[PDB]
Amino acid sequence: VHLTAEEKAHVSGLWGKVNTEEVGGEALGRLLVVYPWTQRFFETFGDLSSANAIMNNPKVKAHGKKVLSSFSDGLKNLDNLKGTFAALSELHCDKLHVDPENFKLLGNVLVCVLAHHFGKEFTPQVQAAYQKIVAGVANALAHKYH
Amino acid sequence: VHLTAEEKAHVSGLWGKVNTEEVGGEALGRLLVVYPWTQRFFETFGDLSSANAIMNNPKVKAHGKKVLSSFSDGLKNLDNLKGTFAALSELHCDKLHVDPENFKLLGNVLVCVLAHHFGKEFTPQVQAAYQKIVAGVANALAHKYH
Amino acid sequence: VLSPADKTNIKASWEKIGSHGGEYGAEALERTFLCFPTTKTYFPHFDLSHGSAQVKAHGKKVADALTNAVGHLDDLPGALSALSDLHAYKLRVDPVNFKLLSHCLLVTLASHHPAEFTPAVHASLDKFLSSVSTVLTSKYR
Amino acid sequence: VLSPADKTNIKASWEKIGSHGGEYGAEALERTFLCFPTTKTYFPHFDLSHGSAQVKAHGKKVADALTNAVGHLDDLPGALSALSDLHAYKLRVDPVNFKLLSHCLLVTLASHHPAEFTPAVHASLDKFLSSVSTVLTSKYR
Ligand code: HEM
Ligand code: HEM
Ligand code: HEM
Ligand code: HEM
Repeated sequence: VHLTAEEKAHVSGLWGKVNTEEVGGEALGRLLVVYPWTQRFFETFGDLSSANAIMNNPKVKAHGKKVLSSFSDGLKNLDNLKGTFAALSELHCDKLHVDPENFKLLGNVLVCVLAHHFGKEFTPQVQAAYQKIVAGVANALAHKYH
Repeated sequence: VHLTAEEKAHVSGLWGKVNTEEVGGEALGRLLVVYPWTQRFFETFGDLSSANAIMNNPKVKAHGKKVLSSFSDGLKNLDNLKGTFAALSELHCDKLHVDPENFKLLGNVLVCVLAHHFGKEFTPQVQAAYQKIVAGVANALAHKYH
Repeated sequence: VLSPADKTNIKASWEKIGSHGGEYGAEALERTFLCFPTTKTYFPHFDLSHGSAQVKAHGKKVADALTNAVGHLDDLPGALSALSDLHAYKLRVDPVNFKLLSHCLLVTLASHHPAEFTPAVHASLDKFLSSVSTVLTSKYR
Repeated sequence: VLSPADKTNIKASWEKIGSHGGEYGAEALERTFLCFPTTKTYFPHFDLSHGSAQVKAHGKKVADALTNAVGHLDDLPGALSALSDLHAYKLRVDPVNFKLLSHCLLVTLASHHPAEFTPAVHASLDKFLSSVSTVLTSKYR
């Protein structure tokens, strides 16, 4: 995504205040709780039986953190998203076989999480710009599949 | 999408037997019957109120033919599908507002329509090659929502 | 398919939303028009201003039907048949549009009610909004 | 949601399949493995070579589940509950794969039963399969 300078400001303005530890973790857990088939990919992580188990699972949090740092690196290369996510695309396509459809799901869980943390400050306009990022991250993660 | 020489042969060898007058109208008829919200896009085509009305509408048959020789031009330029659908892509994005998820559906419909006509000779290897085609055409047609 | 925990979750959370639904509906609508512009091609005949009074009125009508549905979780087809005739036969809404509004609703709830929007509630609510969507986009009359 | 016209069409065409469900189910699997290779991932323990006897046997089981499903069209959550247990809790099959297998089933049917595969029957069986798929990927008890 080429974002307009207004959108870029809305996004980067809010990113600056995200506890990248908490949030990476909550978005991943919620992914495994809400779309539970996603648990199949994370079997070596421990008990993923109950919502609580998933939200408190240490390995889930740690992986949350990588996911988000990956997102953070994304925010730095906004106008080369496809090349910035080249390597993660191959890994997810050819090594792990995660259908491209789940990336838009994680984007959506991610957006819900940011709404949950920032309530009133997550205004419709700010949301419009995050939908554009997440959509762009998702497309960039899908390059090698098509 | 990205076809091997052998897949190009299955795809081109079948297509020479394809009745371009019948097949496009049958593809589009079925899209409108199976995925009926797609009728909203074709209101000005007549009453579309029954499977039989839809399947006998002469505007449906004639639009169908257009769709299908568009796919033919596609086949003559497999290695640059994006390029050959750039215009069609704008049309369906800015003017018509067609969600690209519907390009996949028309694609699968067309394939069902192929299997219908060709029976036994629509072997799983041949289908596999067409699935790559329609995936690739659905994708070309979508990249102007980027 | 909604599980019982799903239902006791869906009913629980709607208790809290409750008298505020009217504005959550409008916020949700506003959120969607704004984040997915194509959705506005469905309301050519509406004021889509930020303060819009019709949008508010329509949010209230949306939220009522959602209230209606929480009361009828064991027979949604029965309860929403009229809304289904409208959305499936008459207006012919593309189902992707439901996914967008359903997502914007969740985001709305998350915003106003973080303490109630636990992972599990999130989960039941998403199943709920998508069952509702299947009914509204099905032709079964 | 199915209308009783869908129900009528689902029964009709399934009766026409007759004693051939087994072959169709196997062929449908073959095509899905072959057109979408990543589905094979779910069967690391099978002989997937073409013509395989593990595949024909499994097709027979898939087609019986469908015959079972066609017989309980008014209560698919009830009738399919063990299969939902298997695909949703135990195997955790990505829903996308159900779309893929469903499409390959319809192609299989269209290619063997052209006269029957009328648009209206096509439309019904797709609802049918998507209705089945939802139940098998839902966790409801
Ligand atoms: C926004 C989309 C996503 C992004 C940006 C992302 C990013 C990442 C990153 C950075 C890694 C670690 C790679 C490394 O440094 O070695 C990773 C690994 C992995 N990802 Fe994702 N991911 C996304 C979505 C998903 C989804 C939806 C799934 C499953 C449904 C998934 C499954 C996995 C798996 C199984 C691993 C290997 C983890 C391990 O065993 O350590 N990813 N991803
Ligand atoms: C996926 C393959 C598709 C191809 C190859 C294709 C191709 C075309 C072509 C050739 C035209 C006419 C432009 C002209 O005649 O100059 C057209 C227009 C149009 N397309 Fe598509 N299309 C596809 C999918 C779709 C889908 C899925 C929809 C919506 C369900 C759609 C909706 C329309 C509409 C409403 C028009 C305007 C036709 C008219 O009113 O004259 N198209 N497309
Ligand atoms: C959970 C989702 C939805 C619910 C519960 C819902 C419910 C309703 C209700 C209660 C009405 C009022 C009918 C009346 O008494 O006049 C209505 C009308 C309408 N709905 Fe929806 N709807 C939903 C989703 C959608 C979506 C996704 C769209 C497309 C973006 C849509 C478009 C419309 C339109 C265009 C009207 C008529 C507006 C007017 O002229 O007043 N709806 N809907
Ligand atoms: C309508 C769609 C489907 C039906 C009707 C169906 C039906 C069945 C049945 C009847 C069984 C075995 C019951 C038993 O022996 O106890 C089974 C097992 C299984 N299914 Fe499906 N299934 C469907 C879709 C899928 C899909 C899309 C996948 C993934 C691509 C899948 C993966 C599996 C696996 C891995 C097994 C275990 C087989 C074994 O290890 O012996 N199923 N299914």
